[PDB]
Amino acid sequence: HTEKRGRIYLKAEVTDEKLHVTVRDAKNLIPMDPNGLSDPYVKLKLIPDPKNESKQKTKTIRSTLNPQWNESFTFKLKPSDKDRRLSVEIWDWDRTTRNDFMGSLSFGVSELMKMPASGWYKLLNQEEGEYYNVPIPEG
Ligand SMILES: [Ca+2]
Ligand SMILES: [Ca+2]
Repeated sequence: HTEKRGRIYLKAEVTDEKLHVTVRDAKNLIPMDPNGLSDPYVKLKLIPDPKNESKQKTKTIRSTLNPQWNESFTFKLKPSDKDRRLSVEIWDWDRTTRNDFMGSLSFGVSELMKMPASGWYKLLNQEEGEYYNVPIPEG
């Protein structure tokens, strides 16, 4: 169900004291719906975020194993924000059965404040997607 064959294109770069994040698209996804395709929406949050007001989501794609979102946001928080973790979840919206989770990713904010994390990324599991950072070349 969680297949680490899919790759998600995430970019987080700090410019003018604003964290300009970008979610371009993903490729090599697995069939998650009865349609034989996937229809995921990306949620970008700065954890811990229990009230999920930092968590911003994009809209779902029709039906494609290569969903393209092309969203970009700008969220900076007071200096304590560097201690947070930028966790991005990939959930498929299903009214038929259940939301299909294939994977997620996370970036260290202290890392992003010193260097912009921009490129492809591998699908991490739920435990990993809140902690680890593993950027993938894919090019
Ligand atoms: Ca599904
Ligand atoms: Ca779906």
